[PDB]
Order: sequence, then structure tokens, then C-alpha cells
Amino acid sequence: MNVNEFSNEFDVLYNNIMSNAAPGLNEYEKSVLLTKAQEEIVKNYFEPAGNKYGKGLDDSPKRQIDFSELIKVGEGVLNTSAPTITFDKRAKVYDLPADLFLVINEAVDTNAGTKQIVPISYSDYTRLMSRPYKEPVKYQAWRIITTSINNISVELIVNSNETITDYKVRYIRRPAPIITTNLSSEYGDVTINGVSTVSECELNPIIHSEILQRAVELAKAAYQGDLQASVELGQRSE
Amino acid sequence: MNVNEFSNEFDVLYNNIMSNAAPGLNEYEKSVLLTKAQEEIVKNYFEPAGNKYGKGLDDSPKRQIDFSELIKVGEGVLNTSAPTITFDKRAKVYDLPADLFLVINEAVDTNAGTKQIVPISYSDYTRLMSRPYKEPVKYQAWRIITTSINNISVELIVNSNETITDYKVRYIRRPAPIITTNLSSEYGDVTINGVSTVSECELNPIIHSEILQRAVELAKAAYQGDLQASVELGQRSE
Amino acid sequence: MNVNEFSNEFDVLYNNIMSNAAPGLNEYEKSVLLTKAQEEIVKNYFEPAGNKYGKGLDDSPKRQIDFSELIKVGEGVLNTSAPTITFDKRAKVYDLPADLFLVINEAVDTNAGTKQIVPISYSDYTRLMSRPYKEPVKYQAWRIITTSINNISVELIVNSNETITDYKVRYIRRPAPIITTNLSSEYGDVTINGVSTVSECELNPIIHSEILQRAVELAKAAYQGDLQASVELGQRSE
Amino acid sequence: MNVNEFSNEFDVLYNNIMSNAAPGLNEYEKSVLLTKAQEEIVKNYFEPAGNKYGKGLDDSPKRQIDFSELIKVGEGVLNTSAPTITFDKRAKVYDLPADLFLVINEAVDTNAGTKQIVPISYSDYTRLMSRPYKEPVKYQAWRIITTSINNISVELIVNSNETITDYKVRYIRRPAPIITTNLSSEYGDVTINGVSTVSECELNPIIHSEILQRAVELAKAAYQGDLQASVELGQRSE
Repeated sequence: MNVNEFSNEFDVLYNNIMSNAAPGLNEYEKSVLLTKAQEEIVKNYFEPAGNKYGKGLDDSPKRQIDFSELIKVGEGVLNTSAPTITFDKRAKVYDLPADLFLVINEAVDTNAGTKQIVPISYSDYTRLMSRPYKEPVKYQAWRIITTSINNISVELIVNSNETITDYKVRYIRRPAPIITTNLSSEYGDVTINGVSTVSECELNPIIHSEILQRAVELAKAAYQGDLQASVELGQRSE
Repeated sequence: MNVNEFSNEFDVLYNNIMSNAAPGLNEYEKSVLLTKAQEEIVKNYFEPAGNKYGKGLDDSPKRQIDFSELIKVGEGVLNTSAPTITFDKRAKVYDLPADLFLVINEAVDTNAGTKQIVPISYSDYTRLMSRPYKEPVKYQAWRIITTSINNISVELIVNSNETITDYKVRYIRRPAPIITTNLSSEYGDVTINGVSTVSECELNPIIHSEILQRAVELAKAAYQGDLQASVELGQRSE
Repeated sequence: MNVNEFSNEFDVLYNNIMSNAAPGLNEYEKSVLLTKAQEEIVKNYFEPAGNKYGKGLDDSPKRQIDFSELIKVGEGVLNTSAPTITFDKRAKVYDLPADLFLVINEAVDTNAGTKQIVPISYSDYTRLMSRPYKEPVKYQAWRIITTSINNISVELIVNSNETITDYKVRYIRRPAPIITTNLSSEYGDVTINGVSTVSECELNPIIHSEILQRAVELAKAAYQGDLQASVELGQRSE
Repeated sequence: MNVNEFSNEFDVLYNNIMSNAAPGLNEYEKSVLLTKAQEEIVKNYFEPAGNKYGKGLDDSPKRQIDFSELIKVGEGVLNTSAPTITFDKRAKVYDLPADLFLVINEAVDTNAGTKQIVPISYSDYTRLMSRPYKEPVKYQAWRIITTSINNISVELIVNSNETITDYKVRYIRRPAPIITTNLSSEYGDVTINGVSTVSECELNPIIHSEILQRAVELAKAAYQGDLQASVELGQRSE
């Protein structure tokens, strides 16, 4: 549903049918609300407890198709460009892609075969390094985030005498903003996420209606403007 | 029932009987609300938790006959047109049809016979690639969504020394919009999902009354225009 | 109860006894409401959870007599007229009758005797085709809906080395509309479901009173016209 | 109406339908009364509470056409010639146009961007200068009037770290006098506002009737000589 339709049905659902019509929204306001609804819906549908169904990323066909056009596969770049201080003497630092929203699968290709990366918590790190062995299980590797600047930097811990060749990350791409019109203006160029040009919703058309409905709900909550509406609809930011 | 009957009965149910009759809706507004109701009804009826009966796609004769006119069978196109970075070294990339709404059944015909595709979750992917074997069961194949642009791209994982001949996908076709009248205008051509011409409801007449009722409910909720109505009737967008 | 009486007692129950009489309804409005009530009552009484009793199609004598004058027996036409792509290499495509509302019994007459058709779900299809045999039980056959255009197209899967001779479907016919008067007019011919002429209620007279009562309830809900009435009586569309 | 029409038609209204029945006004007196009447009309139709409709400058199409030929756009000139003392540390003194009657819109073009000027009262200045930050909002600038000599001088308090490059003022131009004859011909050195020659009305013809009627009322009151009439029609002088 290209952005002109986003604006047109936004008007239709917002004010064109209201009994006491509210002032129509500017295109910047509609773009901001649509982008906010996009992020809110993505976070709602990624986590099962964020929506009424209780279903997450791959808990039904609908969720799979929802995040289908947002999934991306990239590689981590070895961070030997500059020195650094790792928390572990035996961890190799890798930089994840910049346009990363959420990681759902990671894998490392070593000389000793491919191994699934298990992101270990700070409590599991302390528990596991109190043990005599302190290495992953046969077909897995460990991961902990390290000092990150401008992008997520990642420490990979593999078994001894293993060299990493590739480090693939299957992640959810950061959604691009929904901008209806060229936001360029003589009085000042405004941006949604650093882009002023027209930006289509690059997700599957299945959730475009949900994004529009959430945008309308946010618009009406802003219209009322009391604390109750803001807190009630702010619970779904998540 | 054809588009004329949708519009006429929409007027009848909306404002021709109500005491303090409200302004009649424009045909663009009626078409918008009918299309939104169509998508909402489809999403409610696919998921058991989305409707009051607790019944999903195939949980009763009515639910079968509801989507009977929306089911379609196609084939995935092998994505060797251009190079790409697969998350799994032994996965063949396939492109699904553009007009895909939900996948309900997939199957792949290999040299070793037909094999049912099981869409494995990311947590199930991590669990399964931690085992020594890392291959599907005898009569199945595995599947994960990969980098998708403009249409869903799919990674198929089969057993070793197996070649894929075809990849059939039983999916639900994307519903076409319901447009009452030719939306062509001298002041600007407006579209619902990229089409301005008249578009009939391409689903079974069993749910035409259902779509009309949902459209009327959405129309009256928009008429009320308060945050309450939008929030409570957005719960059914799903 | 022929349609003149439908209109006369509709008036009597709607406005002729009211203290502050509402405007009388047009014959088109009454026809639309009666047809809507007809479909709503059929769907109420087919599914047990749709009515207060909790009784479905054949759960009491009343329901049997209710759907008695709506049941029909027809045959499926082999769809070798044109080529197609079946989801199963070994399924024969058959086209169901056009005036089909709900299927309650299906059967196929093969050279190896008659067999009851079991409509298998998309989950049962995946479960059953993961098994070594992948054929029906002795005296049954499987069924899944395929690409359908203008009428439900059906795939029949029988055991190997079995040829289908007949395919009988015992279904519930689509109800004809209730039209009181010839809706032909000089200002434009209106239709309920594509027919303008007088149309009697072709169901058993047992549910005519229920259809009239539901029509009156819909009329009064439309008269009030608030969102509450529309949503409350829209739950019974089902 | 040319000046000759204002004089001739004053006598169809003041002088008892040009009957020489009322006292008889010279052309200098008629010019004086017309000038006073136009000033009164401008002041009354500007303030909503000053007229009979409760409508101000831009509150109806008639008011928009009334002041259409007075609205002027002019730039302010930096008052760097005189090194006076400003009440605010970061105030740049600007001189306004000499033919200024009422200001209605002011804007300042800074290096950061254009900023709408808010004419801030002496109470709001003390209120907003009792706070931590003490700067305008991101899209506005303040303005207070300062030591003025035979002109209008305004302090532009724009946010620190910003420089003013322009200052546009949209205002109501001071109306020119209405004079119906060369005053020097018969009256020695009398001027209305410094002009001794024929001066036409610089206003839209829509309010010429209003101005003439007000002049007639003022003449009749000034000649009836009652204190009550003078004080009663003195109410509308503002």
C-alpha cells in the first residue's frame, strides 16, 4: 500500500468520518505517526507477550509472513582494524551490520565445522567460567557483547585451536521510515530518521493495515492529550 | 452480491434507518472500509484466537468454505538469477509468488521423492543444528526465510545428496480490494491497493454479509471518533 | 409464510404498536433486513456455539427440520476441461456446484467401492504426508481445496490404482433472498443478491418467525445507530 | 468613490437631502470629519469588540477585503547608528517603518532558520526570565519595544548563538487623509495630516460607505452640540 494511500485512508479513518471533525494532520505529523506505529507494531509482534495472541516471531504463519520482508542475512567483520581490550583473552571481536534491529540466528564457520552461536547472559558467563572446562559444547559457540561504538561489537568464544573463517548473522533489518511526501522545505528540511525523501513501507502488505490502525490510535491519543491516554498507549511501545 | 449491492446495503445499514441520520459516506470511504473489513475478517478467521468461536482455517466446514475461494497453489522459482549470501551453506534459495498472504502447506519434489516442508523457527534452527546430524527426518524438509526484497525469498534445507525438482506452495491469495465505482477523477486518481477500477469481492458469498457488518461497525467507530472506539475496535485488526 | 405476510407482520412488530412510532421502512429495506436475518439465522443454527442451546445441524429434531428444505445433493464435475497445477501429483480436481453454502457429507464411488471423503486440514496434510504410506484408510478418501475461481475446486486423493467414477456432495444450498415486492423501478433496478423479482422464503416455515424476529432486531439496531448496538448485534453474524 | 463623490454625497445625508436645512459644513470641515471617520472605522473594524459583529481583522471575508489595501510588508533596519542601551543583553535594536499603524505578523531570518516573532508582554518577560534557560522556543523569537525617538524601535531577543540576517514586518499601513479640495485655496495654512492638496481614499471601495456614514454621524453629533451626543459617539473613537 504505497504512501499516498497511507495518507488517504489515514484521513478517512481519522477525521473525514468523525461527527465533529478534528483539524486535518500535516504530512510530517502523519509520517511521524506512521513510523512510530511501524516500530511499535514490529516490537509488538516480535515478543509474544507484546500482543494479545501471545505469539512471537515464528509462532504462526502470520508472524512468519509479517517479518519475512524484514529478515536479512549478513556477515560480521573481524575487528582487527584497531586494538581493543576484550573481556576474555581468547575472544575474537566481530562487528555486526549497522542496520541491525534484532538478532534471531547466528553461526560461525570454523575449520572444525560450523557451530551455532549461543548468546550467553552475564549470569551464565559467571556460572560457566567458574567450571573447569570453560568452553562451548561440541557444535556451539558463545557470544557476549563488548565495547560498542556506532555499531554492535561482538566477542566470539570458540573452543581452543579453532580458527573462525566466517561469521554469519541472520537478523531483522531496521525498518525504513514511512514518509508520504518530500519533506524538503524552504523553511528547513525535516527528517524522520535522517531521510527527507518519499519512503515506502518496505514490509509485507499484510501488516500495513495494522500500521495504519496503530497510527490512527496514536493520532487520537495525541489529540486527546491527557496523561491517561499517553500512559495507556505508551504501554505498547515495549 | 455485487458492488452495487454492497454499497446499497451499506447505506441501508448505516444511515437510511438511523433516527438522527448521519451524513452519507462517499464511495471512496465505503470502498476503503470494505477493503479494511475484508482484510480484518480474513485475519480474524485464519487464527482461532482472533474470533469468538476459537476456530481457525480448517476447524469447521464454514471455515473451510470461507477460504475455499481464496486458496491458491503455485511454485517457487529457484533464485539463481543473482548471487546472494545464504545463512546456511547447503540451502537452495527459492522465491515465493508475489500475491502471497499466508502459507498453509508446502512440499518439495526431490529425486528421493516428495518431502513436506516444515517451517522451522529460529530457536528450533539453533536446537537442530546443535545435534550431530543437522538434517531433516526422512519424509520432510526444512525451511527458513532469508533476505527478501519485494517478495519472500525462502531457504530450503534437504538431506545430503538430494536435488530439488520443484517447490509447490499452497498459500492463501492476497484478497483483492472491494471498490464500488471507478475511482478515476479529474482532480486525482485515488486507489485502494493500486487499482482504481471497479473490483468485486473475490471471496465466497458466505462472508459478504460478514464483511458488510464489519464495514458498518468500522464506519460507526470512525463516526464516533473518540480514542475509546478506535482502541477497542483496533483489537480486531490483528 | 409468503412475503406479503413477512412485510405485514414486520410492520406490526416494528412500528405499528410502538408508543412513539418510527418511520415505516421501505420495501427494499425490509427485503435487505430479511435476507440478512436469513443468513444470520442459518449461520447461528448450523454451528452449536452460535445459538443459546449449543446445538448444531443435527443435534435435535428442530435443527433437522430447520435445514431440511435447504439440503441438496449434487455431483462434482471432473476438472479436466483445462490444465492446472495440483498441490499433489496424484489428486484429481473436481468442481463443486455453484449454489453451495456448506458441505456436510461427501462421498466418492470408485471401482474399489464407495468411500467417505474426510476433509483433511493443512496440519493433518503435513502430518499424514510425513508418514511412509500417505494414503487414506480402507473405506475413506481425503480432500483438500485447490485453486478455486468462481466456484470451489476440490482435490480428491484416493488410494493407488483406484479410478473415481462419481463424486457426490450432500451440501446446504445457498438460501435465496427474501424480496417482498418487485424491486424494478424507473430510477434504477436494485437487487438483493442479483435478483429483483419477488422471492419467497424457500426454507421450512418453522424458522420464518425467527427470521422475522431477527429482521426486527436488526431494524431496531439500525434505528438506534450507535456503535454499541452495531457491535453487540454484529457478534451474531458469525 | 472619488473625493468629489464623498463631498457631494455628504450633503445628501448630512444636509437634510441637500436641502440646506441642517447647518452647512465647509470642505475643510468635511475633510477633517472624513479623516477622523476613516481612522475610527479602521480602529473599530480591527478590534473584534469595537464593531457590532464581534469580528476582527481576519474573522470574515468582508474584514479581509476591508484591510486589503492597507496591508504592507516592509523590512526593519538595524539601529546601529545610535549606540543606545538595551534592556536585554542579546537584543538587536531594529527600527520599524515610519508609515506603521498596527503590526500583525513579524518574522526574523536567522542563520539557524526563520523564526516567528512573538510580541511578548512585560508580564510574560518577567515570568520567562525567572527560569533556568531564559530563551525562546526553537521556532520563535521575542520582541519588546525600547527607547524610541520619532519612530518605532524594537528589541529582537532571539536565542543566543544565532545571528539575525533579516527582519520582515507585515503591518497595516497608516491611511492617508481624505481631502475634497485644495485647502490652501481658501483656507490659509490648514493641513489634515501635513497635506494641503486633494487626497483620495487609499482604502478598498467596500468601506467607503461605512466611512461616509460615520462622517455624517460625527458631523451631526458635533453640530447638535449636546455633551451627551459627543460622549456617546466618542465611545466609538477607539
